[PDB]
Amino acid sequence: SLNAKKIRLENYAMKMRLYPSPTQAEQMDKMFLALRLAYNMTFHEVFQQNPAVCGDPDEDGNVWPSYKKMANKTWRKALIDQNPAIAEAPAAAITTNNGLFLSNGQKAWKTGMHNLPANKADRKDFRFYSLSKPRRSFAVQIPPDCIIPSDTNQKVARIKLPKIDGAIKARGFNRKIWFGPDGKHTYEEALAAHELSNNLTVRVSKDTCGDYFICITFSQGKVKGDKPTWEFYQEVRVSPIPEPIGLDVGIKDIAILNTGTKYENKQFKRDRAATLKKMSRQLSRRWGPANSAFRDYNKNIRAENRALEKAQQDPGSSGVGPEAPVLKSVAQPSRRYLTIQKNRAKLERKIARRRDTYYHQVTAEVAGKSSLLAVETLRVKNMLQNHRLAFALSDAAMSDFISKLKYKARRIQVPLVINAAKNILAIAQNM
DNA sequence: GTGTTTGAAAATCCCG
DNA sequence: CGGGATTTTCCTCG
RNA sequence: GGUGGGAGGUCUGUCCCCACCAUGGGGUGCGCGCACGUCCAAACGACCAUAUCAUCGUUGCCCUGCGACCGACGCAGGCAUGAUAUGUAACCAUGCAUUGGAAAGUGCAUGGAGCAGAAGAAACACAGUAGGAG
Repeated sequence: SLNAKKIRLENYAMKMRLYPSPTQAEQMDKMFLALRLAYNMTFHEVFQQNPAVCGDPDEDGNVWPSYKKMANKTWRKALIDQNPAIAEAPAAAITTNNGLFLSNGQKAWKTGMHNLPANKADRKDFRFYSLSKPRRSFAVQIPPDCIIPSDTNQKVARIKLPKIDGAIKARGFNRKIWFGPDGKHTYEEALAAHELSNNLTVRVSKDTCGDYFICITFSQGKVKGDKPTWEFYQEVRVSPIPEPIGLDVGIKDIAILNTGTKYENKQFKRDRAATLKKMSRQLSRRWGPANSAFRDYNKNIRAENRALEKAQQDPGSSGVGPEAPVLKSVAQPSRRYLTIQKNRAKLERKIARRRDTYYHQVTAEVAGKSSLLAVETLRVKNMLQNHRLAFALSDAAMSDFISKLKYKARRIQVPLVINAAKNILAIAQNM
């Protein structure tokens, strides 16, 4: 009767929220800045055909950036020689297989630039790290002993991060996953019995709003024979008697089930669209960015600053005191702009969070009841041909819905492929 | 939106 | 001053 | 009684707290009152204070007056609207410094955080939010 079922998992990522002291948050911010500086400097040196960053030339002269020269200690030593602020980040966040270069840079150069040599690709198309896409993440390796769940509370744990002392407090410890040969151990029981990986990857991320999250990735090592190197389970709830379900997507409903139940697509954007438009037109007039009277002002004053520096340097010879080059500042957004910016970010975060949780609820309720799903297509680009759904689908981001259905129908191993829904289910059964 | 991934073991550095 | 904490090193990239 | 929100990992209601609207109208039943259920009325990312400004009749009115034309115009004014900045916000307990004879705040270190029902795979990369430079 709707009993929870423990099933084996190949990968997992506990998403908790850190509650660090201001010093701890400052240190992690410095670590993020160090990572972004490393990325930017390395991927500016990649375009110069530097042998220390770029690999061995081919017989034609084609040179690719070999990342082994980026994970070696010599490159990091040279980097920390060039600037000291890069040393404020752990070398594991850079030199490891889940670090800055071997994981992020490799994917960036294999997807964004389509895997092309630095002598045949431009700089404008490559995406750096800046205010538009800041590096709010670092991945390090910590043993399980650095994760000590609090005994009193079922959802509180203390996390110690490298270069930070204080054992940052964490909330959101999912106790619905069990470790061990058959998932009969808690976290402490598995750690004390030596059934956890001696090195575990954790990602510390800072979202758009001021907040911190941690992702403790649990991954089985090898797949030799049939026994995983590290075994962890998770209890999920399934309907006592599952029945085949044909899924049809309508206009006013996010999903229609052949059984009869319905879920009305809340579509939280429009219900909050007035507030979003009000805030947008608000900060469009404030003294922060996205105003066209602050962007232009900052860009201009930067231009005259550069021109004055040039005129002071070469024409004046920079002897002792030539003229007086004014520096001042490069402008900063005001507090009244900042509060509305933070509130706006909080509000899209709330909308996205509401949509994510609603889609999780719908997918969990439908996956357990269904033994064989009958969705039309895996891609939303194949359902906009009629264009009728476009108005609703503009806010109804069904990419997340499709992904959630995909990885919630596979853990129970449910295969994936009202009158219309019944016809679709019948066709799927026939095929 | 669409696609792809997810450590383990030594060599070296440093505070009660 | 020596065990533990941090740094490195592994492998494949046109 | 409603609306919006701040912290308790996420969603709904409740718990604690912050800022606002209502104490209205109507269509019908019963004996001016009670109203079975509603529909409209608001309140939508704070509120107060401080300066510095709307501008093509604006930013509405008072026209506070003045002047000329034949209801309309200009000049010198005032409030209220709106809109940009400075100080100021949102659960509980302890310690320190500082304001306070107190009552109670300020800043720091922290420490703790539900209740009922659902769930909880995260990150990165690329057409974009358009920029950042090395």
